[PDB]
Amino acid sequence: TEIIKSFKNFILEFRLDSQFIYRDQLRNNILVKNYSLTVNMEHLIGYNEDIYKKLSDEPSDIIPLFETAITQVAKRISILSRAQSANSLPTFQLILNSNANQIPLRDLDSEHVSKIVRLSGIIISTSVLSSRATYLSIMCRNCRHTTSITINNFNTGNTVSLPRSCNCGPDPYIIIHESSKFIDQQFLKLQEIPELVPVGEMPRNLTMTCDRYLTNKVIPGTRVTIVGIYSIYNSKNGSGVAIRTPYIKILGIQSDVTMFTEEEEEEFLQLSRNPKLYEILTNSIAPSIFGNEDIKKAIVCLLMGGSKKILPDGMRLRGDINVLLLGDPGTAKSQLLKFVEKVSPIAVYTSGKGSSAAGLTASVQRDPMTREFYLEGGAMVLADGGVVCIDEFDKMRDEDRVAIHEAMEQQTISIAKAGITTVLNSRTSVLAAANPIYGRYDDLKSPGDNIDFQTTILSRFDMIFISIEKMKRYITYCRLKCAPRLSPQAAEKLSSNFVTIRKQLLINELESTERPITIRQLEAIIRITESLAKLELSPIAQERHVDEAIRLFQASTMDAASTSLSEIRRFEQELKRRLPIGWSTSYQTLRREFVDTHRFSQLALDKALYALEKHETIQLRHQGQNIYRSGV
Amino acid sequence: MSAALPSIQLPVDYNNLFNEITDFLVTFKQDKGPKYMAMLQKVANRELNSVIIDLDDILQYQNEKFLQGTQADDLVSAIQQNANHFTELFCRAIDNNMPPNLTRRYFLYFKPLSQNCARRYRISSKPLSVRQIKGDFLGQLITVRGIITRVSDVKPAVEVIAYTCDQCGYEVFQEVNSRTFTPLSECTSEECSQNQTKGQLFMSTRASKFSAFQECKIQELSQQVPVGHIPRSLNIHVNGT
Amino acid sequence: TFFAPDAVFGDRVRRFQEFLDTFTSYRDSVRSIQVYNSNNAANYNDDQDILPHRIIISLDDLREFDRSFWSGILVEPAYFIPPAEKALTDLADSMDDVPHHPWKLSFKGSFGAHALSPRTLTAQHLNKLVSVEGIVTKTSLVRPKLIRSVHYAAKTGRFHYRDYTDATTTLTTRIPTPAIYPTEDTEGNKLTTEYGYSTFIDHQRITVQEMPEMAPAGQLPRSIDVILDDDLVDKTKPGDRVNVVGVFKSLGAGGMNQSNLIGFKTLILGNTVYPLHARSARQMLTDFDIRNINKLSKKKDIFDILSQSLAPSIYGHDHIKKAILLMLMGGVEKNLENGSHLRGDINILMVGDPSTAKSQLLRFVLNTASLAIATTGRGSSGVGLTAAVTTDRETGERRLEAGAMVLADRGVVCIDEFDKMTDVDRVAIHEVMEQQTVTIAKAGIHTTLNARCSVIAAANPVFGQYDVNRDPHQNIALPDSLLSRFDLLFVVTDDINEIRDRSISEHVLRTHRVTIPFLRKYVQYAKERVIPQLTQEAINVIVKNYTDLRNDDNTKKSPITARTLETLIRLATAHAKVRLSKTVNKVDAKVAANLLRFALL
Repeated sequence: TEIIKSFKNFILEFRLDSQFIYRDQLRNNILVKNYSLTVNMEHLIGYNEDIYKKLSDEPSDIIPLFETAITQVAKRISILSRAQSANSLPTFQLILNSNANQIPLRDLDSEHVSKIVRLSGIIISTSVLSSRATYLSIMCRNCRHTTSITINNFNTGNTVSLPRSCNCGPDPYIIIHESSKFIDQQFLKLQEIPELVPVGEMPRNLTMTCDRYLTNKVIPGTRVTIVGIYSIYNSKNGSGVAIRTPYIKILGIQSDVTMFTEEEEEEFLQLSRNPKLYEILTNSIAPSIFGNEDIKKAIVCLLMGGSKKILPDGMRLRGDINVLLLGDPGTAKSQLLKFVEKVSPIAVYTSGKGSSAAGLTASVQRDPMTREFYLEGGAMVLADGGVVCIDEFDKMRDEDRVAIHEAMEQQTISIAKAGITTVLNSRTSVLAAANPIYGRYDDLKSPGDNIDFQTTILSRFDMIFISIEKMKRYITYCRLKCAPRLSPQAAEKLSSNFVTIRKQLLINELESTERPITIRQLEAIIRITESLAKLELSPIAQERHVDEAIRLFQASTMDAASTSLSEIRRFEQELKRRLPIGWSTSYQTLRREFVDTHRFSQLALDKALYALEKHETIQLRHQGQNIYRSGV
Repeated sequence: MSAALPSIQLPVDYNNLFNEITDFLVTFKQDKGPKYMAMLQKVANRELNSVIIDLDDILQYQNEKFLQGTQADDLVSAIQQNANHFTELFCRAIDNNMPPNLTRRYFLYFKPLSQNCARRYRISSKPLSVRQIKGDFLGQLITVRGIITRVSDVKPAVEVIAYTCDQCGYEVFQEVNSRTFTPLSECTSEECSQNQTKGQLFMSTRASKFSAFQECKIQELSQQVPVGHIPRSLNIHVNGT
Repeated sequence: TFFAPDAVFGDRVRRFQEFLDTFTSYRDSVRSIQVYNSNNAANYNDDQDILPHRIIISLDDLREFDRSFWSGILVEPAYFIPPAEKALTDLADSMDDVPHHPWKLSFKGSFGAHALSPRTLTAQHLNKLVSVEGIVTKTSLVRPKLIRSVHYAAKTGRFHYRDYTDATTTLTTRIPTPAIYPTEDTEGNKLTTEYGYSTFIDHQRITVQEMPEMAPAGQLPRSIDVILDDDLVDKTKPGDRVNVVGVFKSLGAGGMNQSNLIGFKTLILGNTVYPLHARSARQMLTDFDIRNINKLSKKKDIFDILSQSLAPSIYGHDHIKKAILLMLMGGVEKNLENGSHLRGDINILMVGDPSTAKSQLLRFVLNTASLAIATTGRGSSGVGLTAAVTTDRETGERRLEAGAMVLADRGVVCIDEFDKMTDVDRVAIHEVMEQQTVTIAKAGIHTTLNARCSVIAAANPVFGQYDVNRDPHQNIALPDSLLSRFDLLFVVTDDINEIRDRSISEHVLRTHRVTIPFLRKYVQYAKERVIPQLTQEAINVIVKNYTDLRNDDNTKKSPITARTLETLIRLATAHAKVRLSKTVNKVDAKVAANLLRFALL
């Protein structure tokens, strides 16, 4: 006791020039009715040393004395305010955030228990609000005797239960939920760093608990730095003998290693001097993979990132794009995926459909305990701000496929489910290796048309076709360090290119050649050049630096290369002037006509038809409904 | 126990009323035999299955009994207010006087007053909208007007179930509700009770009380429908005659 | 006799005597209620030969009258409330005693501490009297709920009583006592139950989101349900915007009861629960901004500049840009006297090959849009629909969970992959769009609800890029009154020109390396102030145009309807709003003409 008076003087006497902060901050939080206060514990060790260590030693005791020392002034301020000029005051909640000593999540001693600990991770599933009656008034039914139970700190023990005694017995005691004050158990579960460094193992994760002003502040997937209390709950053996599952009481939380040795920067800058740097780089990636050079470099410009522009309005251009490895096996793509997965600083290889238990996308899973919700996580939620590796991309569930196509453009996924509307960000960049269908004929077939009925997927996809442990560090280095920017001369060069492109290409499309040119394609080229200038690390682009990109993308175009009046003349004239009921005229009769006109391909047939239902020939709607599986 | 499930006195007094019932009943005037007597024998001749009650002749019975006192207790205001009891109790009042509920054989219906009788001056019938219907009218006798939808195929519904101990003899009368029931077994026979061996009972269909209900849902006349919203619907109970 | 009167209760009631005697205003008000009932009672009896019992109470009085009763009810509604309602029922009995119920109170206020919104709520606010505002969904479908029990006992005659205290009964909770259904009295005499003696009350419970408007930048919404019964039941539709006075209940055991996480289902009771009006931002224009508007309003060329302000990123489509603007504005709204309302707002539609940014733009729309929801293809369920949330949630009152359009009423609905969406929906859309309202009979709550939201939609060319040369129809691919219904239909083309392309790529590159903030500001004030009304100045021009339109166009193209005309109307009125003109002008007409032409050609 009366150390509280030291906390009252700490709230008051402690002053940084020119202004004592906590007095003001409190005065507002009450004015805001925040019933909350934020402490930097380091600042306390600054003002009062002994109290600080006193705290870090055994906070379980002290924290409440803080809270009282606060509410004691809070009453004074409260009255001085309410009276000039215009109870019931609860014990405030203080959020203490220290940036000082991180702990590796993989590394926690049993000596940290019931002591203040700061460490960080990625929140997988932010669990799920509950009601904590921390003050609860009780009544004996027969005895009519009344009581109140107040539980200050708890795991999820469950900590406390009702008494058994008021004949009157068994437990007569009856909860009056009138007089009880309930708090929110978030029960977030903190997962460690996924990219590093179990690397052989499923990474370990921790259970957290968040009350009152600490609830709901974070969407899971948000990297955060927790100040919390290492603690343990017995729970129920899933264990033994005597093992107690630890857990972290979290107070408070500071939401969001980039630091490296000088020598790393040095050797970096040395490599930066390399003229063959891009070339030798292109040599580093695919030691085993023979060739696939366009692909080889493509990975490179991919990892380098690209232009990210938040420039007003909130419209934020993104980087960097997408990669399509699709093709027949023997291309090594599946392995290469593993490879980049290695090289990429933060990478998640998920081929699916998602796998196995992991939702391919950020998913909402109720913490079954505490109920309410927690982010179930997904590939993207975890891979955000990094690489995302997808295979069998054609095999993916439609449900997530949408969210893909959406987030891919927006980098943001929005989850409206139930009481949670949050929109979450995936800065992840996706590279996809599809398996094309039926083989070389798909190239003989229109280069597109392979994806669902919708090449739209392809429209979204931009590119369609050293120890490397250091290169990781370098990749990080260049990535964080420099934001390149573009040269006007190159810019106009590009204008000429694309004009020749859409121009010559439309001139090619005058014949309705089945195949494209997107402004998106242009921007892709852009982000490519930015990627290479960031490979050069230069804040500024070079026109030649672009000239490369132009040709490379021209190869991707080559990959892209490999009659509506006629087909609709056929189909429409058929329907219209042949069998209006359509009866007798179905898949047989078209099979005859087109068979006898030698223009039928089943894909072409169903393509013109799906076009007709899809152009809403509602007669084609109608015929589909009937004549189709009516058959003829 | 007292102080649990309290009693509360109300202006309602059934004792005198039931008497009043017996008085108006078949001892009636306006309609040589009094209407209820003769009608009652026509039923007693076995010819007439259901009995339609009318409150207007009750209104007349009261103006007879008002004037021409002594002042007699008001049944109408009590009937429409409860009327549920009034059914069964009225039934008993009748069952005595003829030219238990198990052997009745007759159905009792009532006809509300609008009317010129309202104009007497004397509510029970105000034809109403389902909108106009408030959940506070529950238990009230009400008259309404609306569009018949649904209007169902009568099916026999059983009231009470008769099993016979055949050891203890007697009978087992199980009333039944809602959709389903579980048939009783052993014997509840007071003689089969406390015996070392209870009789076994099996139902007899000839004995039990069954009824053909007939179902309907009714919709707002839709002219009555408020400007907005949509016309409401309502279920209705009908059985026997 | 119960637990016998407590001078706690006694003094609480007694203390609440002088009030309401002072202020006596209520003293006669109740009498008014009684009077009304009496008169209606005479109408039923004599002619063929009703009102609720709650009376509002302004909390302003207490502070002056009783600061401690003020503070007490606010804090301890549990204690203060019931004795007060008692006092009320008593005085009520006093007013007219002779002829032969809760007699509740609204508790007006004068709020509050205790003024908080559904986002910021509990744990201290737990079990205090609260006022929260927000939208109405998921609503509820009322169920009648029963009260007090009555039983006849033969041969003993007599009668019984029983009562039932809901978890929702009172507000602040209580040690619950299950009473089940009284029967078979002890001594073993059976109890014949009686209705019409046994009282009942209708029941309803609805959910309340935090005010969409006031919602934060972006996040998950946090809503709370409240129970409403009898009188309180049914007053408002899902999608209504309202502020509710009711206590915060913790009700229910939170799992400590059954020994074998989440806890303590909590809810708001009633109570006052006022429906409130809101437009169809926030914002703060101070002095300076409003001035800035004012000066700028004079600028003759301002409109084009505006039309430009939208597309930092987008070349061209200034026609379109202008269009969007007009969408934001929207030709006021007209509800004729005792007759249907003229739709003010306009529905827009765009058609072209992808990369048209059509997707992209829509975002930009959503941005400064001031609400509203965006929808993409399918999409659904129900879109704007309440789904008639089954079952109940809570109490037996089956919820109506207000959907997009209802929620988007007053607001901008973005329809993406509009072609993709199911005709099943489209049928409804016909109603929503034109009829301007939604109607729900489903099971169920039979009501028609109003979603006034404006509409834009983007949908792919029927198949491939073929839109360009394709016939004006069948390029369409979504007949028909659909086509009619969108006030605006825009065909964009991706066809290439090298000169044009250069022009693009310049802008493009530059991008990689009239302030919109002021925009929405300029918008809101314009919105609330002021309506241009209309002027015969233009009327001629318009008719001239329209006749020219049906006339020459039906040869040229189609469809031209009265719809076309109305669209013109809304168009002009908006343009005046852009002009800020309190009147319509013939110039604005020339504009709407130009645009409509562009639409046609």
